[PDB]
Amino acid sequence: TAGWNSDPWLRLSGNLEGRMVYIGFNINFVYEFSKFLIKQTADDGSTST
Amino acid sequence: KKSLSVARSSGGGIN
Amino acid sequence: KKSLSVARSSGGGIN
Amino acid sequence: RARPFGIGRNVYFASPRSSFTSIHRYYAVQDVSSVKNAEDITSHVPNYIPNGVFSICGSGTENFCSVLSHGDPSKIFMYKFLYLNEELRQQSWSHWDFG
Repeated sequence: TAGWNSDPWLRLSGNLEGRMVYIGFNINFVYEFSKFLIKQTADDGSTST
Repeated sequence: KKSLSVARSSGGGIN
Repeated sequence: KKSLSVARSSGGGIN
Repeated sequence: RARPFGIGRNVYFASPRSSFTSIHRYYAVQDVSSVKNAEDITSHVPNYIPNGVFSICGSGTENFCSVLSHGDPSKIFMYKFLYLNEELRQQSWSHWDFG
């Protein structure tokens, strides 16, 4: 709650001394779709709904 | 099934 | 026989 | 603040508005011998990149242009594009966030 600086410890269960580990911060991937509406095009590439 | 709107890119200015 | 999807090359940017 | 950035045949630069920065692509008009033009590549996202653009960069190999703005320092705004036969086949505007 205070942040990582206040408690900069990662407690891993068991004895992991001498083991190589990979630490990172989760990447928040976001993609919001456009609303699933009917799409039409004219003779050219112009779109319409 | 009722007909769809014709896709009109149309334009501007004087016609 | 239901109708097929119209082949739309479409585009990008502002419309 | 941001030096125009040249990728391939195009030069990308920022034109600030009151609240959000418009990014434009400087290019040569195809038909005319000596007419150049600027195209707003943020026309469909005019309120996306906040004012304060200080870095314009990107990769020719990866085909993207990246914009850094101090209005939203946490984001790297990414312009992904593809060119086939002198045509913009891809125009992708998004941002990357790291915290």
